[PDB]
Amino acid sequence: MHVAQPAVVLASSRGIASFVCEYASPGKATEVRVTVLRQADSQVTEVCAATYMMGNELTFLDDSICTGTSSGNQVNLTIQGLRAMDTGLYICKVELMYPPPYYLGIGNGTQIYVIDPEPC
Amino acid sequence: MHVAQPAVVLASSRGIASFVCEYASPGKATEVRVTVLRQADSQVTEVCAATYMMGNELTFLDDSICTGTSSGNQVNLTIQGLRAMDTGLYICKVELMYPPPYYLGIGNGTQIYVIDPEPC
Amino acid sequence: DLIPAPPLSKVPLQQNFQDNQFHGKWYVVGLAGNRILRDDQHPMNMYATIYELKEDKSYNVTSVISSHKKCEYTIATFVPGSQPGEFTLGNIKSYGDKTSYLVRVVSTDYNQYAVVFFKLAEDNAEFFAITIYGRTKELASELKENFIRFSKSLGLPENHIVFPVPIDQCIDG
Amino acid sequence: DLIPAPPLSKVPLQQNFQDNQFHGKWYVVGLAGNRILRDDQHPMNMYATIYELKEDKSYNVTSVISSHKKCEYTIATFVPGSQPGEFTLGNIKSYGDKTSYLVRVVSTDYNQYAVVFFKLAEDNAEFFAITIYGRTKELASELKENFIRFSKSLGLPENHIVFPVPIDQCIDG
Repeated sequence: MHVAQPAVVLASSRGIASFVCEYASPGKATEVRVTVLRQADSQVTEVCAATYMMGNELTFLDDSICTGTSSGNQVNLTIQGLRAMDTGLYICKVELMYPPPYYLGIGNGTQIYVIDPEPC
Repeated sequence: MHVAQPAVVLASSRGIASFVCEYASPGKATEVRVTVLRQADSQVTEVCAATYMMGNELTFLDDSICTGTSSGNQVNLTIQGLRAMDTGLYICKVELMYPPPYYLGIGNGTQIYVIDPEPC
Repeated sequence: DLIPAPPLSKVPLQQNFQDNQFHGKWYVVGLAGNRILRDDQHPMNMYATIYELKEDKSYNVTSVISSHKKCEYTIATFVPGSQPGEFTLGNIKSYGDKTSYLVRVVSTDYNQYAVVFFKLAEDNAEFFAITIYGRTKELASELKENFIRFSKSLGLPENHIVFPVPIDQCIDG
Repeated sequence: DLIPAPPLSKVPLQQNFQDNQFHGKWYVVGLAGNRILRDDQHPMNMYATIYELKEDKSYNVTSVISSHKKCEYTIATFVPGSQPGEFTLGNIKSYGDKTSYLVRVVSTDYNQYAVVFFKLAEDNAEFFAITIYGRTKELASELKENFIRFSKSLGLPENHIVFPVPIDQCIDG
């Protein structure tokens, strides 16, 4: 499944980035899970994940840096709390979890460059 | 002639970017000219140019935003005075101007992202 | 613009399906569907699905997947349909009169391979898929070739068919 | 790691070179050298070189190039060497005893093509090149094939040979 996302996004001065990850039409019954993975210096870590039905606001873990909504064949994401050290490639993994058959798609990732604000 | 330069550089808070454009050994007698071209929204403009002999400090036009030095097979450049609106792809064109035969090389460019500092 | 589900008359049903021989782990050797898309830049890892038989004749269906620094298990229930070899979702009633789900075992020899058809129908869309399972991570070339022909016979171009890459992580547990 | 300049014995000299027939514009159809590198992602635009004869037998050498939003002209002086068809730089003496520059017309029929050899020798390095000029922007395939063979005979692999792309901007003025 093709997963599309912007190649580059510059985090705001407040450490926030907003982008869209588009994929195949999920339908209304299919349970979808989006997982954001951060790749940096050849290392991969899971940033956040949410399981949802098309058309709903996403529910990420509490104190999570991710928020978003699901509309049509895409998830509209916002990642906040970013710092220069968090610069990296943010990859969207979208899985069709239920009902069978299990299937998924992975994007090429959105490179997010983060610059820390000046002490004033 | 292969011209190498960093794919991405983030301008400092002071609007400055420093990178290297490497090319074939020019020798001591060959007169070399480096021209920095800015490509943005499919438009190309000349940012600065300097003609030099290997091993010398470069002399760009007065009030120019470029400064640098030539050492071995490369030019060490610094572009200052950058603003968000100046974000773009900065391409190095290196020409062997004298003596014949005329020859040149062009790099894939260095994408410079510029973020304007906060009003404090 | 999604390829429409083929008429069920084109999807065979394994004759005299034996539920007490179909249980166990099945590796996903091939997968095709109107939402499946082959991309050599993003090869799909193989996963397995375990069919655990319940007293009421339905199956607990557990898919074992290799995730980020961990193994995961999904769960679903296949409830016997009108004919042996056909099933529907255990919670299908919670979706509404406009939603239907059909599982049809197309062909299987129980100890080598199995071809299964899935169809999720909703008010304004239909999503279907075909999978070929193996008791092992690999299947004879001919079996896979027939799967491709069968997929095409259902209106699926070759790029809507993927063959998951065998892995050793989590799917053998 | 630069390919060394070949011995001059391998570089022919046009016999009985006629300077009063070699003047004029010559298009750069082919260019090879130990610093030349073919890159299909960065094709080189064709440029022209005009040889203007001076009273003292030297040539003013003007190369016409198509630059960013403008046309440019470079200037050089080729002073007659020891043999007709050979030249050196007009300001060669300002470089030092360790620096030498040789231009040798290898072969030409004055009205179709010309093959010229260039060699810049310095204390610790040598840069040489071969160019095939055309009175027109295109040359017969055989002429270009011989140029390639000649280039290789001088120790240059095929990727050190480029054939500039013909253009209409500035080089016909």
